[PDB]
Amino acid sequence: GHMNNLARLEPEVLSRHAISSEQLGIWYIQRLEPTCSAYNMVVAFDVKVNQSLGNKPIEILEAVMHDYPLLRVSMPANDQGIEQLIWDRVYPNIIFSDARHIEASDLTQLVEQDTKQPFDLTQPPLWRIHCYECGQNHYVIAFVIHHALMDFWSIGLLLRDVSKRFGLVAESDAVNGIEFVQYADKQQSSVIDDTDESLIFWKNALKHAPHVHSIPLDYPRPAVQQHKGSSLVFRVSESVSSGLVNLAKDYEITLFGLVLSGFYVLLHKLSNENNLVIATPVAGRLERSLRNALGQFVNTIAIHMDIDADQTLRQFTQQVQEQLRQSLKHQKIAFSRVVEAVSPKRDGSINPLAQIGMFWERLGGMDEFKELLLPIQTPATLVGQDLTLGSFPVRQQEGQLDITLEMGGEYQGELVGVLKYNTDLFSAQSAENMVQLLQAVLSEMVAHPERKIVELDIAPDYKDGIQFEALRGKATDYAQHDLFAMILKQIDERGDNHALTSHTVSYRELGQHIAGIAEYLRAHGITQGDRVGLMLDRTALLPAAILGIWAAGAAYVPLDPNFPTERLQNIIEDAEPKVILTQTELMDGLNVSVPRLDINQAGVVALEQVRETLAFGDIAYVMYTSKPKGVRIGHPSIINFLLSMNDRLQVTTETQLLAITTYAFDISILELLIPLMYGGVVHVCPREVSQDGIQLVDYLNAKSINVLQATPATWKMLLDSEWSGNAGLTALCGGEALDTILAEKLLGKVGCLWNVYGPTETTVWSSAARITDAKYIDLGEPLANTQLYVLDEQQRLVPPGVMGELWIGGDGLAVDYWQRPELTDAQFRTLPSLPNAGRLYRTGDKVCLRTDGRLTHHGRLDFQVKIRGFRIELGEIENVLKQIDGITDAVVLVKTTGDNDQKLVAYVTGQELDIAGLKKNLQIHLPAYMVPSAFIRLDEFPMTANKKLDRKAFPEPIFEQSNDYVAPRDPIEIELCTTFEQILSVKRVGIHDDFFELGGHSLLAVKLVNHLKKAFGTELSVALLAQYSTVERLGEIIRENKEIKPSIVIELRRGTYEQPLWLFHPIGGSTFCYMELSRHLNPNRTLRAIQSPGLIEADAAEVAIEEMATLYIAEMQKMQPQGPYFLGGWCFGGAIAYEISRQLRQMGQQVTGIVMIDTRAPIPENVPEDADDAMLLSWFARDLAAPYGKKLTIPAQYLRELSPDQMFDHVLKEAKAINVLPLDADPSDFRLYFDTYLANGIALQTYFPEPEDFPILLVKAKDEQEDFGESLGWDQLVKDTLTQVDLPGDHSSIMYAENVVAVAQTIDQMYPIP
Ligand SMILES: CCCCCCCCCCCCCC(=O)OC[C@H](COP(=O)([O-])O)OC(=O)CCCCCCCCCCCCC
Ligand SMILES: Nc1ncnc2c1ncn2[C@@H]1O[C@H](COP(=O)(O)O)[C@@H](O)[C@H]1O
Ligand SMILES: [Mg+2]
Ligand code: NI
Repeated sequence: GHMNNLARLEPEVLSRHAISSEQLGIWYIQRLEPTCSAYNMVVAFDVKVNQSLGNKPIEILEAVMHDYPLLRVSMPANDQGIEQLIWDRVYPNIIFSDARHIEASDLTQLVEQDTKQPFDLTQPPLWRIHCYECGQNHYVIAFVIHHALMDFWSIGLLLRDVSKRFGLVAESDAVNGIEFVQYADKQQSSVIDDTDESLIFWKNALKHAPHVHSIPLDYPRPAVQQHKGSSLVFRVSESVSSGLVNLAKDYEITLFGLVLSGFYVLLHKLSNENNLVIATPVAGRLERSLRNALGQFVNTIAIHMDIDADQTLRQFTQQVQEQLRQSLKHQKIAFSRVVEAVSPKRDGSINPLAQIGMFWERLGGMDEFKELLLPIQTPATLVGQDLTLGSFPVRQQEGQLDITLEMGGEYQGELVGVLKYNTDLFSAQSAENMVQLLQAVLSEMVAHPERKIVELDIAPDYKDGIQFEALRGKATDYAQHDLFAMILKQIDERGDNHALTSHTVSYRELGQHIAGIAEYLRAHGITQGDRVGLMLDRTALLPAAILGIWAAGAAYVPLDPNFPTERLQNIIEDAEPKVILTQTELMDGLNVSVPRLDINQAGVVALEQVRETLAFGDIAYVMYTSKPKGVRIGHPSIINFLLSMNDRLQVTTETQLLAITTYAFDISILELLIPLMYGGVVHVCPREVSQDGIQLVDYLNAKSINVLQATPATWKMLLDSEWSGNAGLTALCGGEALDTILAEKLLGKVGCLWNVYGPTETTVWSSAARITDAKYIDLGEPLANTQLYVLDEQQRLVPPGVMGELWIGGDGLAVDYWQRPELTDAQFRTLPSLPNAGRLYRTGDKVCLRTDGRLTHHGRLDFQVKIRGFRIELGEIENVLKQIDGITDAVVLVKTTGDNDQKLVAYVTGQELDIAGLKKNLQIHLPAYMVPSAFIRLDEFPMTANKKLDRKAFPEPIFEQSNDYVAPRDPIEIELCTTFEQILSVKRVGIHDDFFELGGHSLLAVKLVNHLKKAFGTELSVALLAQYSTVERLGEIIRENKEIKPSIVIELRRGTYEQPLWLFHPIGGSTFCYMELSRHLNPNRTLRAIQSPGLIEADAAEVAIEEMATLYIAEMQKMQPQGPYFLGGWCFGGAIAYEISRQLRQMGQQVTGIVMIDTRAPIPENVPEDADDAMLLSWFARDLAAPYGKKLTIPAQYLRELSPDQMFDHVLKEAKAINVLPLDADPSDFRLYFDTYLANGIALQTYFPEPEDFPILLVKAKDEQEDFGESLGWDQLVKDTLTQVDLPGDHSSIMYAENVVAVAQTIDQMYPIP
């Protein structure tokens, strides 16, 4: 053993101190997430020794521990505060392991693993040393200090002092290792009132600062931050580094000033937000008396820049330097204090106020060590007589924020930096991107110093004219091919084989039907260029009609008969068709001034006889979409589309496609034609079957389909039926976003799955993704002769990792919007930015260009996904809901409320649901900012005629503004409430009020938790309180826990006066009736109330009052062993007080007085009427709810009709339904209440004390209708010493807020305290 001669001894505390406010925040984070290593400071060395080193290391270590008290510090959390304890002695935590067998690559990983082991800041030491034997006289030494204990400036002082001790440097400055606790103490004897001019500065600085930054993430953000992260080391070139130095001097700014400005500009371009908040450390060592002190002095300041893209870099950089200069005036105010004052919404998913940092450190005086402290390895050594030090870089302090930029170092003319990134949010490829973008910003800054921020472009020199070569589609001549010729060829070749299946039509028969329809049309006025309305049912004539209309030279305009007549009529108005091809039934359905042809009258004609006359025209169809927008599509688009689709689907003679989509939706083009291009079979699915889950499942298992295309809706319908899947099926899902849940479900049921995307204006689909893993969904890669561009609002190309608007170019563009040329000219453009792109369609889709060539969809621009600044990943919320058992489908929308405020609304459908528990579920899987403010259940989500979700149709939500007040309903909620009220100084806390929203803040939480694990006697944590911030939610957690029984004593108020007032429970056993009283009593008096054991442990309620009283007096005396006692109670509690007084005086104790609030004297006359079990249960139900001002009337006669077990269930169900029992109350819990009621009843019936003269304040409820005498009987027990006051109220309401104030004040006037 390497510590054989150090020896372990028993440490004792020398002195207690405060923690500085600079330590409080880091301490709290460590206590909030115990496995956090993000504040493990590491400095490590390659150490070669000589024989002469000897035992000097232990000798020196022991000397250093003696010299600097700070190293023997612990930070335990105690009563009403966190403490800094200096121990006389600490056993050093030195770990020595054999690494002689470990390759150098692995050794680094190992040291990084080892140093991340988390500290408990309450068990010393808060530092440790890791040694590795690498070879003989060859070691790696890693020193690890928790940042709560000291800062890097301190590390420097130690490094230099300890180096001198080992004889590595000649000189060392004096180090002070005791000043910090003094500094801590003098600090926490000071206020920082909310009037402090610096505190006001930060509130103003940060008031309008966003909740969370809008950089797009790679992953979905965890509900609770786990501080996992990684680091990327990079260097800025000598050219660009020198440039920066000079540019800074060519302005009036710090180098740091410059680079920070660079950083903001980067985040501006990355997130496209103009409000940005970056956090920077400050040394916090202005007082020179501190410049040699070991300690944690570093404060964080949150700089909040407003970016004006119109600013020149020069103007803007200076604007930063200035604000930075102002902010440094107010660095004295701790970040924890700023967070307290600003009071942002607490959210366990992010750091408050700021999630991006920039550290700039150079640290002078460390001249010999400068290269030994870089993030990169250097040949630099320190040679001493006994040993040599060498560079050993290890990744350290990862996970603090979302992103932290760490800079200040320089090496061989190059600025050295470390990009730190949270690995739960960002991929490594994204980090590299960020570094590359950062590099680009600094270059373009020294290049073009006078340029306007907006005109500055970070994005890669896309020399090819494309952002990635993926986003450009394979070049062919598909758009030149003849579609008609292919189908004609198949008609010759395939012969009498099947073609359509509705009454099966052969290819030969199909040719006849095309001829016959085309000829019929020709005969009745139709020519090339005309437009034919097409109003048909899903028969075998449908595809024949399309091809017939085409062969006649005409274009068809879909008029689906299932669409609303006024919708059909609007299209017909706009499209102005020459005729409408329809069937016999439908001829005079529409009231339109447009001729109609019964397609059933078209004959069959031999194709041979009319082939010369058959040609396609230029236009294929006019398809309408969301005034009416008819998109005109030409045949070269369509043939380009179909051929490009065959490339993927590999359509063959044995292909068999179930066509289900309306021909009034362009994607039907694929389903109706592409088998006919290759000899396969189109199955025209009848509308009824496509809209009926089981009926569709049936037609699938039967007719042996191997290709199916549909929108998500149909797939969901299919899965919601008992569909066994089809492992040969090729599936296409398009038209709407494929969420990860459907994807993982589809994948397990289908052979091949395609996500397929495209607007109508670029011909069915433009791109397609072969989906293989649900966690990776995107818009795929382009079809042939198609190009995809992601542009900003300036129609410039975006940098990778940035969101923009998708634009599409290629052979797929529409001809135009039908007779809407202004619109066409606005939507179909060439762009100066893309001069080789040609004509482009502008989708109005929000698409993120990934660091990958991947396009991920984020849905439109007309749809608001912004709230309070930051933006919402609506799909991530939806994904969670769907995973909840019961929920079948969910849609989350952003909606506006009253004063231009936006809130999340979640719509759900499902078999059986409990809206109540939904919010609690989401709370523990999403960030706070992504939790919906409203849950609306629907039977079915509204669809479009296309079978997509019709978001515009979802009902507008109605928000509950304030949270409804609800009084605590059980002993746990009762204590929790009192505890909240007291700590927050809030007069009255409801069980749905949230700790932090009531004014709570992080240091208070620690107090609260400390108060609780005394009051409950178990280990509660600040994480629990963080995640469960309401009495209700927290009550649940505590309650579920079988290892925690409360005390029968509740402190309602700790006052200053010596003497407590003790209150005793009424018949029910609870102390709720005293809560409101306690709020109006003079707060200088301590109040304690006792509840029955019976409410906590089973069969524990006492049944004789005399025994009850003894038990309670013992409980009392543990807190108040002597003095004269002050007792009282409402109702039965008064009688308990009477008997307690009797026993107290038999013990020689004095009783100052008894408060009785409408107590009926314990005399025979006042005993209740005899009740059967039903009546007792009826009474209990009444008395249970009365304290809450609620009337719960359960007639004994109703109860007698039921069996006993049915009775208790009935009362329980009824009590819960008016909210006077917690929602999770088992029958077990209910028997606890009822049994206590029964016990106290029996006690009442057997208690009849002899007369006795105690000083009694009898407060009579002067409005109670039941008669018990002027004195409620007390004149028979107490003659001379009874003071009676009659006050407004009845026996119950006397204790209600309106009436109980006068009760409280009667007491305070009668039993005064200074
Ligand atoms: C957090 C502050 C604490 C300050 C403590 C002062 C430095 C004390 C370093 C103590 C390391 C103890 C390791 C040890 O006892 O092993 C002796 C080892 C040979 O062991 P063995 O194989 O004979 O059993 O032989 C060796 O491995 C010797 C290695 C010596 C390394 C000296 C490092 C000098 C640089 C100081 C930098 C301080 C930075 C904060
Ligand atoms: N696979 C897909 N993923 C996401 N959005 C899609 C997909 N396919 C189509 N869309 C959207 O659906 C729109 C159709 O236009 P509209 O009929 O006006 O809703 C397109 O412009 C796209 O925004
Ligand atoms: Mg569309
Ligand atoms: Ni050892």
